[PDB]
Amino acid sequence: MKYMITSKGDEKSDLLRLNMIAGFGEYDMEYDDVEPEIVISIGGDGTFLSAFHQYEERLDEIAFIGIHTGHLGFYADWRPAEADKLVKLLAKYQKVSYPLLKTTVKYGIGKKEATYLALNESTVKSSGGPFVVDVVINDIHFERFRGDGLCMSTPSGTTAYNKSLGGALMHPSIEAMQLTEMASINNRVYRTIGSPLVFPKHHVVSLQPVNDKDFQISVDHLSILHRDVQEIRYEVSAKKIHFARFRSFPFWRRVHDSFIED
Amino acid sequence: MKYMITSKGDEKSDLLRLNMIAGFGEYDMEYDDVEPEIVISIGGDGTFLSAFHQYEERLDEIAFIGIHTGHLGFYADWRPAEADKLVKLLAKYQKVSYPLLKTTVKYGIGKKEATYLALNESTVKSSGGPFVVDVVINDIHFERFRGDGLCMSTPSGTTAYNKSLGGALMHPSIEAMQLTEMASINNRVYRTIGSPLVFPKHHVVSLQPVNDKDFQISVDHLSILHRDVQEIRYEVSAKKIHFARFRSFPFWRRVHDSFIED
Amino acid sequence: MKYMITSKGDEKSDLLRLNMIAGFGEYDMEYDDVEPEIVISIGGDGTFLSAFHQYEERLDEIAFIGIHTGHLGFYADWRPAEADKLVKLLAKYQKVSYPLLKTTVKYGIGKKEATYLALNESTVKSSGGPFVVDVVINDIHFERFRGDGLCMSTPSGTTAYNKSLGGALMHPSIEAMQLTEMASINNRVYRTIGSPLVFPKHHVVSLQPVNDKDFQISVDHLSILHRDVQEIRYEVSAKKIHFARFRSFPFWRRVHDSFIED
Amino acid sequence: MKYMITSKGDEKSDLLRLNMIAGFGEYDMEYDDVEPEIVISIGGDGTFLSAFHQYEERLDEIAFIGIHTGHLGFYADWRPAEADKLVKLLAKYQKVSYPLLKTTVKYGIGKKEATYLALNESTVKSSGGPFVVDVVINDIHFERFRGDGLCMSTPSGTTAYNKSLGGALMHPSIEAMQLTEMASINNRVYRTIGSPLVFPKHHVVSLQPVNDKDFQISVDHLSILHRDVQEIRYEVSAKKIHFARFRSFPFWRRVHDSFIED
Ligand SMILES: Nc1ncnc2c1nc(C#CCO)n2[C@H]1CCCCO1
Ligand SMILES: Nc1ncnc2c1nc(C#CCO)n2[C@H]1CCCCO1
Ligand SMILES: Nc1ncnc2c1nc(C#CCO)n2[C@H]1CCCCO1
Ligand SMILES: Nc1ncnc2c1nc(C#CCO)n2[C@H]1CCCCO1
Repeated sequence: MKYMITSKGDEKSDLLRLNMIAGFGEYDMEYDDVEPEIVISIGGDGTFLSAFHQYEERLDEIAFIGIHTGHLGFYADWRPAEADKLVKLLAKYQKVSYPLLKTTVKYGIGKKEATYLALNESTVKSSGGPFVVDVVINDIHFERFRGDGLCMSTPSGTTAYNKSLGGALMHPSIEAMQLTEMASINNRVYRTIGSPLVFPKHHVVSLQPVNDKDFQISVDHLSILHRDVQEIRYEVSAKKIHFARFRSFPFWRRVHDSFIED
Repeated sequence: MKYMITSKGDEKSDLLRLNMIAGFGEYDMEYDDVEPEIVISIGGDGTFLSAFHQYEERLDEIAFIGIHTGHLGFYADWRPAEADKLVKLLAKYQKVSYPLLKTTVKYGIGKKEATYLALNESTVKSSGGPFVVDVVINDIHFERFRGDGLCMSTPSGTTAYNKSLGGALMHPSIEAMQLTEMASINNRVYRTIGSPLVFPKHHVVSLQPVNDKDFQISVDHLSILHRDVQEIRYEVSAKKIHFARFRSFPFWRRVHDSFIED
Repeated sequence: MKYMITSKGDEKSDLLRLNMIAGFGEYDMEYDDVEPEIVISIGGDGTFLSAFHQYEERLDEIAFIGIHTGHLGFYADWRPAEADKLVKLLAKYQKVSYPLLKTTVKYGIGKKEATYLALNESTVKSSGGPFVVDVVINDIHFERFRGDGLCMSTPSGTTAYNKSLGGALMHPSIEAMQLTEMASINNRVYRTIGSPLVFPKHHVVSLQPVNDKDFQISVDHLSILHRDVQEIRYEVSAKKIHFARFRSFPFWRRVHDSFIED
Repeated sequence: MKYMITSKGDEKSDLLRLNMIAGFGEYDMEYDDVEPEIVISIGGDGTFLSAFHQYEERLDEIAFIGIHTGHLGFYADWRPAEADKLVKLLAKYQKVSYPLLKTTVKYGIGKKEATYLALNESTVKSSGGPFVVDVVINDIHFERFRGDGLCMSTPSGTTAYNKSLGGALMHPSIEAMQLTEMASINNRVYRTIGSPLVFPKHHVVSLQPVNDKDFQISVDHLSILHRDVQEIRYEVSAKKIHFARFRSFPFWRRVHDSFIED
């Protein structure tokens, strides 16, 4: 099959990449970083995130694998010592799919609606001023949020920034998204739900500005300043990310290993 | 159809019940509190909870309706003023189904395994002593919990005790259950996940005692002392509760009305 | 000086106690467990807690020391290896004082007001039914609390149950007490402050029942069922606990060692 | 006495200011906005904050008063209807003092150490990149913090941004400061205390960069980008803010009115 390998860029990951390429040379495998079918990431979850967004227009044609040259990652969950055994089995596997989050940003006249895909989460903050947005759920006005910002998370993203904000961890088999608050203002006049909210497929969460229309929007690692925003729309994506599965590594064990002990 | 009406017992709910019965007398409706097909609760969510557990062996044969004579309930979500219009449409509807939580309690020799169905949540605390349990997820040892106790919640139960413990609110269309912690002990030697955990259908969460085998187990309102416990097992029930739907009252609007404003 | 040693009761702590007694025999030290001036605890914070309440009517005449035969305790903060060097310096020190919490329980006719001293915290829960109390601060009605219960903590108790409820850690030099909530119910009709509250010396926090007058009150380890309660009053005690200081072991380092790493 | 009045700038506050000035003209009072002894703020807590920082080099010579033309403020806690009765009593009072927070920012060669005074809080975030700092308490290395940032709060600031981050509310008579975390990263390799920390007078909390030396530092409303930072130091200020007291308005009642009900 066609394949490519991305590297964190340090010495450990570059040599590992060069050794796997050499191992792949002993099989019917063609290196192609334009239309690969197997994408291998060597580094951390950040390296895997970059590999995902690098190829996010061929997600239905690609199965990802992550190798962690540092600590255990949630996406890079195979040790460097398994690389050789990984080359062999990649050459001759099952696939598991995780849900993704779609963000739609609409603007006033002059700019076209832009859409982004997130594997971890999409957050909105203000640009300088105070963050105030009306939160609309399936066209129902739910609340007026005042605070630092909001975070909408994928299931596999619940162990990342979502977790730091008090969000719940969701098994990635659940097709959903989770909205969490960042330092809500709650008094007698300002009211938010406080609790995290978990939304099923086909529920649209819409943030609508009340005064300032400039927001700092971050999709996974990338953070962009958007100007003259009319609406931010969240929903579970119809696209899914595909992982090549070469052994049983249960999500709850991955959670245990990363947070309890290993 | 066969029907019955349960009342909170106060004057307001008894008269409302008597008026609806009289209204039902003007239609082909037979009062039967043994094998009803329509079960109407008049009071609060507590009254509705009692009506649910009263008939939990015929859940596939019953459609529930709740009338709130006090504030808006999450299950009793129709005002007393709609009773007459409710009698008419009940006489001539759609059904919506919410998931339920199954709790299995196993003991040592002398007592048989007992199973309970919860509409809101099932909690475990200690009986006097300290609460320490090993949390096992699909036979994987996840953590050793020390604290006040644990709460496993249904989706519709997430707005109840789950919410008070920092849990997330889940739309009831998501077939899942949510485990929350009660005052976890976390230091350098004792470690819990801290975050709430959301489990899909067919994941089994198992609590296993480490020293004391006596626990206070509460299913919805009812709290029982169980002795010589060997295991407590949580999973999404295969049974579902059925609601008669006579108008659109979205869950997220029900959340807004109960917590933000009405 | 007069002295006594209490032991956890296991083999390790009993031998350690017997060796220190033998070491004390080589100095002008008289064992007296009725009117000691130096009270040594060997075990954990639980053993130290028992030693405190055992002698809480002579707190101004006693300097405490704790030896931890298990992990580092916040009160038993000297390793067993320092016992011999501890015997020598005890024989020939400075004193540091931590604030205490006073709880007053008032009843109806038939029972006299009872007062308790806490080194860690004093908590109130319901007895079976729901917990609802009016919280009164210096005779000002502050809130009506509904939930599992409330916890009032000393400064040195902030690392114990207070910490598990989201409370803040306070340096023990601050003469104060901290009230934390246990699973507050907050909706459109029920409102609590949510945040922990820190009170200075001479502020009186008063819990007043609204329906049930039976509460389970726990002072440190001891939990008592009180019946026909008219008021529960919290305030910083005028009494202080005295520790014999034989080296610099800063509180913030004790916190670091117990929760970050050692 | 010498006095001045600052206004929110809207129509309601400007007329109120003009009426009080006219009322002051009927007494021996000289308007002076250079060396006033009584500083009156008309607007919200933001207007009062600006009045504080406008005159923060004569805090020992000034007694502040706040009038809230909108909702009740924690510093602007007198209604516009009391303005006339306020002019009379200002003309003929007691003073109460709240503690302040001092922030010291040190840089590399080229820039001198800068110090700031906060009435509410001082926060540190990163500038673009990830926020990682070593937290040092009285020269003791306490933790390495990774997250969004940290917030150090005054006692009267505990009801503001501190409260939104889970901090405790402290009565302003307690001379202390409170450090809270902003979205801490906690796994098996990264550890923070999680709990808020309350520090007494003379404890120095020092943030030390580990990689990036550029931080966005906010003192009350003002947020500055500081470059090439070597250290950020927090401590309770020796200066105090003085309020003119014309009636009993207890802090806990002010908390009740702003968050529970009024
Ligand atoms: N999916 C995830 N689940 C849990 N943790 C995650 C996840 N992704 C990332 C990331 C990243 C780079 O942008 N991280 C952590 C890794 C350690 C540094 C902080 O971020
Ligand atoms: N499903 C629920 N979602 C949100 N809130 C709920 C739910 N059920 C109950 C209940 C009950 C009686 O046991 N409650 C609240 C009602 C107010 C008194 C506290 O409990
Ligand atoms: N002052 C304290 N600061 C932090 N932790 C504390 C404190 N006291 C105690 C206790 C006790 C026995 O009742 N503990 C912990 C020790 C581990 C078991 C749980 O309780
Ligand atoms: N000391 C304070 N205690 C509680 N709340 C506070 C405090 N100061 C401020 C402010 C400000 C302007 O920068 N606020 C609130 C007012 C409503 C808008 C959000 O900030």
